Amino acid sequence: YNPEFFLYDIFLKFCLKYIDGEICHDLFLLLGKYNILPYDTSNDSIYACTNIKHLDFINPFGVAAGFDKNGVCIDSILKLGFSFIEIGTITPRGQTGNAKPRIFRDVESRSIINSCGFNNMGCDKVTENLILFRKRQEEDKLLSKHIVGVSIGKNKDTVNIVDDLKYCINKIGRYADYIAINVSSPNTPGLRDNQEAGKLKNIILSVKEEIDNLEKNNIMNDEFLWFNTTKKKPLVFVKLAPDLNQEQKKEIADVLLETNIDGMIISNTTTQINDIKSFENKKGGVSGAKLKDISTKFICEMYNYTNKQIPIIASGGIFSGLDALEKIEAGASVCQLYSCLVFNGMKSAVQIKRELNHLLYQRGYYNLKEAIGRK
Ligand SMILES: Cc1cc2nc3c(=O)[nH]c(=O)nc-3n(C[C@H](O)[C@H](O)[C@H](O)COP(=O)(O)O)c2cc1C
Ligand SMILES: Cc1nc2cc(OC(F)(F)F)ccc2n1-c1ccc(C(=O)NC2CC2)s1
Ligand SMILES: CCCCCCCCCCCC[N+](C)(C)[O-]
Ligand SMILES: O=C(O)c1cc(=O)[nH]c(=O)[nH]1
Repeated sequence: YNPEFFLYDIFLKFCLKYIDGEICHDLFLLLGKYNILPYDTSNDSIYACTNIKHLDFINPFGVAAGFDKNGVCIDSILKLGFSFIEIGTITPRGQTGNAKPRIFRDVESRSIINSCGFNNMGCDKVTENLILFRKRQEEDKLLSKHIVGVSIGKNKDTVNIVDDLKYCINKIGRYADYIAINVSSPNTPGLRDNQEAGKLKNIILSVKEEIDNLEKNNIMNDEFLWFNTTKKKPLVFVKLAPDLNQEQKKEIADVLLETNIDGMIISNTTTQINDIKSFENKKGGVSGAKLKDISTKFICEMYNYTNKQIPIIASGGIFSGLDALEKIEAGASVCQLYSCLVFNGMKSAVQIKRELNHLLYQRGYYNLKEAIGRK
C-alpha cells in the first residue's frame, strides 16, 4: 500500500473519537481543496469496468451524493481511486439546511445519521465549481474518463419541485455526465411524497424534456455543447428511498419503464432503524452497515419489477468487495460509497477494488458484467 494512506487513517482515528462529524467532513473537504490527499495512480482491471447504457465506468466504485455537495474537491476525491462522483444534491438557490449538529456517527456499528436538509451553495456557485473542474479535467491525465453526475433537488420553501429541477438543468446540465433526480431525502418536508407515481412520471418527463432543449438553442457542435466527459447529453437517473410499500415499489417500477429512464439509484437513507442506542436522541436518515440488507433486498425487488430493464446504481452499506458483489449479483451495475469512506478512510477505493477483483476470481467470473443480476 502506501504510507500516505497510513497517516491519514491515524488522523481519521483521532477525528472520529473527538471531533464533531460535520467538522471532520469539512476538514476532509478542505484537504481535498488544497490537493493534499493521496493519489491512486494504478490502472484499473479491464475485467471490472462497467457501464450504464452508453456511459462507461473505468471501475465500479464511485462516491455517492452528499459527500461533495458543492463540487469543491472533485479532482481530489476522484484521484483516490473512484471512477465517478455524484455532487450535490444541489438546489436553485443556496441554502443553510437544518440546525446543527445534524450529523452523527456510530463507529462500532459503522452507521451514520443525518438531518442536513440539502445544505448547499446553490446551482450558480456549484455550476461555476463544476466548470472549473471540467477545465482542469482537460489538462489532468488522472481525470480523463472520470464520470461526474449531479444530484438535483428543491429549495425547502419551494412549492413546485419541477421548476426547481428545470432551473438546475438549464444551469449545470451541460457540464454533467448524468443528472440524479433526488426525490428521496428524508430531510426536506415532504419531498419523499414526490415518489408517488403520478408526480414522479411528470417529474421524469420534465427533466428529460429540459435536457433535450439544451441542445436546441445553441449554434455550436456537440463537441462544444457538452462540456462533460461523455461529450453527450447527460443521462437521467432517479434515486429512491427504501421506506416504501411493496405496491408503491411496483408502481414506481412501472413509471420508470414508461418514461424510459436511463437508471435507478437504490437507495437513499432509511428512517426505519430502531436499534442504534446512540441514535435514539437523534433525527433523520440512517446510513452505513445497518442499511446494507434493506438496500440489497430493495435492489432485488426493483430489478424484478422492471424485468431487468433499468440499470441500477447501488447504495449503501457497501464496505467490502463481498458487500460489493452482493449488490452486483442482486442487479447493480455500479456501486457508490459514502460511509465506507467515513469509517475505512482514504484507502477505501484502493482496498475495495482489490477485494472485488480477488473475489471475482474465486467465483470464477470472466469479468464484472457477467455477475450482474446473477442473483
Ligand atoms: C451526511 C449525508 C449527506 C447526504 N446527502 C445526500 C444528498 O445530498 N443527496 C443524496 O441523494 N443522498 C445523500 N446522502 C445519502 C448518501 O448519498 C447515500 O445514499 C447513503 O449514505 C447510503 O450509503 P452508505 O450506506 O454507503 O453510506 C447523504 C448521506 C449522508 C450521510
Ligand atoms: C475519510 C477521512 N479521512 C480523514 C482524516 C481527517 O483528519 C485530518 F484532517 F486529515 F487530519 C479528517 C477527516 C477524514 N475523513 C473523513 C471524511 C468524511 C468524514 C465524516 O466523518 N463525515 C461525516 C458525515 C459523516 S471523516
Ligand atoms: C504537502 C505535503 C505534506 C503531505 C503529508 C501528509 C499527506 C501526504 C499526502 C501528500 C500527497 C499529495 N499529493 C502529491 C499526492 O497530491
Ligand atoms: O441533505 C440531506 O439532509 C439528505 C439528502 C438525501 O438525499 N439523503 C440524506 O440522507 N440526507
